Amino acid sequence: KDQDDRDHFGKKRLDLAGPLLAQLFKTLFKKLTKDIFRYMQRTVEEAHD
Amino acid sequence: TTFRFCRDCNNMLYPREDKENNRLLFECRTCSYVEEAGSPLVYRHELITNIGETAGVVQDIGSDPTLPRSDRECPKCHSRENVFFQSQQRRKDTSMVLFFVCLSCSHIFTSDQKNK
Amino acid sequence: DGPTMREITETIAEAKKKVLDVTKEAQANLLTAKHGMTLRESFEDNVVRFLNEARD
Amino acid sequence: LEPGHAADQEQAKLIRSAIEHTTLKSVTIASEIYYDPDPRSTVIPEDEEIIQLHFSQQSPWLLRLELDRAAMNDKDLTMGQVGERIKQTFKNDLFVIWSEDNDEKLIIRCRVVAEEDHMLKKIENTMLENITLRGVENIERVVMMKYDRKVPSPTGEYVKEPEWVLETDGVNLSEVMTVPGIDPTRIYTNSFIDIMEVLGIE
Amino acid sequence: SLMSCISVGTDPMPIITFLSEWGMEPLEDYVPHQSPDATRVFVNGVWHGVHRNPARLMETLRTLRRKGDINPEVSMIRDIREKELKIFTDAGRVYRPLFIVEDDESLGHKELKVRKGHIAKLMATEYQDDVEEYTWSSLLNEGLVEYIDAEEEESILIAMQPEDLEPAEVDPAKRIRVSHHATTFTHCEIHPSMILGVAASIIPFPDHNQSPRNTYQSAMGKQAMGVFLTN
Amino acid sequence: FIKRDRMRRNFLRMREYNEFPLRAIPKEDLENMRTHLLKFQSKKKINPVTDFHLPVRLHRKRKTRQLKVLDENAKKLRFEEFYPWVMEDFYNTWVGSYEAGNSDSYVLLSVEDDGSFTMIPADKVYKFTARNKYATLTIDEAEKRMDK
Amino acid sequence: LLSKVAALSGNEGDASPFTDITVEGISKLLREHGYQSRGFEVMYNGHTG
Amino acid sequence: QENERNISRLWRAFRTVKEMVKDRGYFITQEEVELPLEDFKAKYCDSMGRPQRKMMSFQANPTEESISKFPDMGSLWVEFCDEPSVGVKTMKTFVIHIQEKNFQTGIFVYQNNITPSAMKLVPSIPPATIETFNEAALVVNITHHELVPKHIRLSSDEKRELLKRYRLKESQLPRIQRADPVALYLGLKRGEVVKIIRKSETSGRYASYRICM
Amino acid sequence: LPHFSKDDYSPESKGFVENSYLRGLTPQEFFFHAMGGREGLIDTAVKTAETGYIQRRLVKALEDIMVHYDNTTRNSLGNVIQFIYGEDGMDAAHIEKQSLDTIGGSDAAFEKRYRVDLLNTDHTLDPSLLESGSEILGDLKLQVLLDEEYKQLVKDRKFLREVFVDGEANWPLPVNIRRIIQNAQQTFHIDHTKPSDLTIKDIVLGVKDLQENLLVLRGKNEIIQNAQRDAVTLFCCLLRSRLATRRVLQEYRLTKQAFDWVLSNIEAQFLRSVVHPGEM
Ligand SMILES: [Zn+2]
Ligand SMILES: [Zn+2]
Repeated sequence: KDQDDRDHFGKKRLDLAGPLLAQLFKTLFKKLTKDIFRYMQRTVEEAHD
Repeated sequence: TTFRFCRDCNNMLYPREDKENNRLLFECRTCSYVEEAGSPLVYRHELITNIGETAGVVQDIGSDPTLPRSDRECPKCHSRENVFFQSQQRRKDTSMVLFFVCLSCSHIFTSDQKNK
Repeated sequence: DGPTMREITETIAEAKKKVLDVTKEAQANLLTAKHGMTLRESFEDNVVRFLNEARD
Repeated sequence: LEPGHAADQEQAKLIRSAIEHTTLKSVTIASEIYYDPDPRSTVIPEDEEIIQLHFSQQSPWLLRLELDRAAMNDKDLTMGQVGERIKQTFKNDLFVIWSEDNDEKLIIRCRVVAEEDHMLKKIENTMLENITLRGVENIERVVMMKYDRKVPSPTGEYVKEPEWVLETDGVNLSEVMTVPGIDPTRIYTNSFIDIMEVLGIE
Repeated sequence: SLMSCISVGTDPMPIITFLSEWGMEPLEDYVPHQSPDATRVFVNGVWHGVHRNPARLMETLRTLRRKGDINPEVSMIRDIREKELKIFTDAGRVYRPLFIVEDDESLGHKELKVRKGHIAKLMATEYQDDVEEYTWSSLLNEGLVEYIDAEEEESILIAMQPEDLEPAEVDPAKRIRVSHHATTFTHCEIHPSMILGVAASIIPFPDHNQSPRNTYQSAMGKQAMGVFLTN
Repeated sequence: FIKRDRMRRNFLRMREYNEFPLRAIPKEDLENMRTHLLKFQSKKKINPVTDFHLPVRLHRKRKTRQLKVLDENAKKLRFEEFYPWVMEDFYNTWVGSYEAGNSDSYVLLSVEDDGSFTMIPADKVYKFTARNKYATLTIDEAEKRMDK
Repeated sequence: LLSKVAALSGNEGDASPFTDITVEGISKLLREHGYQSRGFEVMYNGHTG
Repeated sequence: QENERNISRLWRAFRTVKEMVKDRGYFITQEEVELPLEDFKAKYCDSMGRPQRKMMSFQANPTEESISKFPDMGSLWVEFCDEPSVGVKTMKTFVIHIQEKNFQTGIFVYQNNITPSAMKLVPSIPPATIETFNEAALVVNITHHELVPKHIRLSSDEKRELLKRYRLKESQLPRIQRADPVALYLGLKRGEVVKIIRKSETSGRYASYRICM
Repeated sequence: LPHFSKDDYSPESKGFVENSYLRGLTPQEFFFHAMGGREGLIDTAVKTAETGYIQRRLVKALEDIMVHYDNTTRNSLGNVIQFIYGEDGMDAAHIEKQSLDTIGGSDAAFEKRYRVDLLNTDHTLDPSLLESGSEILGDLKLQVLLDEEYKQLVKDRKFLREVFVDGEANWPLPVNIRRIIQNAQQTFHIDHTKPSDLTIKDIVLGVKDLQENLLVLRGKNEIIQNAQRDAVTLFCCLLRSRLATRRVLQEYRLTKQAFDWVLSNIEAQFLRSVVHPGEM
């Protein structure tokens, strides 16, 4: 078999708005979730509100 | 070259010279299993290699639309309906000799008029 | 002009014909490559040769 | 090439034969190893002819190999001069036999005086790669080219004088420079670094 | 290119499920020596097992796509020499539509499935604006036109013009063409011009231009003046 | 030669056998026991456990307020069962491993003395190595030897 | 050229890249309108007439 | 066979040696250089046919013109070596013997390689020096090659004239490196100026000047 | 392309484009031709981007080198690169291709052109060439001069053979001579069929003298004069060939004023052809 061709177009995927916003919105929502958790630790360990 | 495997170890057998009888055996170093050799042959490198030329022949090859068709008749069944393709081994010096594959008897027969 | 056109036409056609023959020969392993050149190298080399000769 | 021989095609072929690097792998179709304990007698029915001729304590293991006759032609070689080379390579530790040019099958067999195989199969590599049969190292694909050369006539105007010239791939300047049968004066390479090394700064 | 589109992708589960029921052997039962000839089967690069009758399998699948049962976007491939059947339901592939040529006919040789009746049934819709609005979705559900990516493009064979290259068998002005000798055409190109992008589309007769003048036009055409929007 | 747009005007102007029954067992037996396939890698075809001799056994071998990370019930239970079983005489030893993909559809058909059958759903499936055949456990020493 | 015909006949031309339209075909159409069939046309200098 | 061919190579190299020695200004006649291979084989090959190098080693004396231009120039001794790899002891012998005969320079040709100790002992007799050449390196005189234009070593007086006339510092001259094959060939030393006449395709004769590093 | 069955090497398949642009291209042709065009745009962008970055290195390395009044070409530090710029000291602006007559031609035809012998009957001038040719005939003083001259030319041919191996007769040199002759002839209306007033001692001593007034390096000493000669060597060899007595009298038929004015100009323009120190 020949060396695999890197430029064969069927092996390249394009990313439109959807996959992009998916990536970015993922890491945003992780950051959000984590922040809510920190707030819970702060209020429960400090018993405020 | 066509080496065997041990029983219940299943591992490959390494050749063992028998100095007592001066004859060749096969040992499995994981156990006591040893059996006799069937040939003095052990190793074959085969630098120049002509095998793999006809590789990839499949029972369904006659259904491939991307393959060209030819009108040359088979030497065996004399059926002129066949599909042809070049040597499957991919190398610089690989010859362009065609391999014609009949659609009746499935036989492989080349186009080379020099050596057959 | 037309007579030139047909003349060009055939002048190409025969070139293709030569190429085709080189093809059949090398398909039959009857071609001998120039030394230092691989078989398929000598094949391409010839085919291109004929072609550029034709265009010219 | 020297001026006297510049016109000859065959002398040229001699020089090409005297430079272009020749390896055993280049001419080797395949090799195979056999267990044949008795040194003189061979199980193989074919080679028995070779046994009969080339004969008239040693390893039970046989190393054997086959050459392309076409390789023996394109690169001019002699089964004898080959076996000469190996004999004067490994000296006496490895016994050697080789088949005749007359044989339609070119055969070469060798043996030696605790896990012997790895040592033998090791030697197999040294054979293919590490044996330079003839010619100068690093050089490949020496091409004969007929080059026209402007040379004065005996009547004094110039005359186009075709002569055989060897183009060369790869560069080792010193040795090629020393090889007899060529003209050391007009020798040339396209890599000036070596020109600098061998012939100096100017 | 104008008719190119990007795949939005679907879920592999229903496909993977569907395979086993039609006789795909699960990977874990595979014994290479004992079943040597079986075609092994990939889905999105994940190898779930094997199948011993890829021919009929691949037919079943292709039939499903053409019924629109499987989302047409899915791209299936059968490599004959390699003994592999690849599938992609993945998103982000690129694919373009084509006509589906069929040997199966009352009359002789192969022909495109689309026929005049469908056509008039379309322009009825267009010129109208009778019922059910026969349109692209319809053409795709009836198995006339099919999407093809670059991967599946390996295994097929395409004819440039339907009525030039489909039928079996000259003024000097017209350009020289190849032959119909290939009898196996699986698919026929809608119209070749669609290989041009938007910029090139505005170029007249781009066939008659040296290529870089097409490129320079593709760039310059972007900066020209002209009415950009009514509002 | 030119592009035809008058298609509005054109389209407007044109338009022996044996029958043995099957039964589902009273689930009480099912409640008592779970059923598991057995498979060997031996390549030694016979391998009946009778041949395996005996005695048979088969057996498995300060923080402030903080965070816990979530997990599933089935996966957690399977993970918590990581001590694999094994079998011996008092020596031949087989070691099994959860197949994990073949739970799937497996229906058992037990052949009883009468041609009728009972059918039990298969719980899991396991694959038994024949382990310690040549009986050299070279361990850390082997790795050190490898460091040669 | 093609435009010059479309101008005269009052039918816009089809420049689509791959078709059966041929230069000779155009030339004939143009000749039918009485201009020289290749689009050359006799012009007079502006300064000296 | 190999014996004969080796004889041939050794002869050609021997020719080269005399050539170089004449170029340095030591007296050797044209015929003496041109002595054919058959004559050489009879002169230094034994009855067995193997050549004798220890018979080949010989003295070189300066030409009268050379003494006139470089008065300081003394006579030269040339040894070959029969040992394939030259021993330090042999080197010592060569060193001593040269100091004994009181030559100004000396030349030692070796077959394959020399022990580093012997190389280290080479700069042990100032002003006298030891030029060390490989047999296989001398097989072909380089200067006969087309691309190498003629070189001339210069007398210090001539030099001081050169620098004064172009108003130069030694550093400002185009420099040539000691390891240069030509430099070795003429046995240049530091601060010694060479002249080069290259045949130009514009001027047709173009002088040039260089100075060893 | 997908439109071809596998292993089709026909030039239609591998991209030969049969139709001319006037006839237009079939699509699988067009696509190929687009591939070729793209290669042409790509490499062009690469070559341009890289070549400029060479232009910068070559500059920055060579920027400091100039030609000092001594005519040595030497960089900032005073390091001598060339002892005479371009080895002949000639500004590349003023130089033209010219034919070297001595290098080419057969032995015989060469001698037939340049050789003049009064004693032998073969090569002697026809007296009607110059007014005094009759009394000139047989005179020893002159025949000796001509001998020296001819030997000079011969030895020059021996030289040029050694310089130019292939013997290309055309090389860039200063001061187009041919045009000078032509200008002179047309200027003074050199009239064929009439005898010249030029003596031979006039000719030879004219040239040999003019050679001394061509200067590049004006220093006075052995070393400089050595260079001065080696600088003008080749150009001289051209000049003698063009002014060879036979060639002068037989062909150009120059008169006294003509030949004089030619010597004057040849030197005049020559001095213009020397590099101006201070040049970068
Ligand atoms: Zn075992
Ligand atoms: Zn058949």
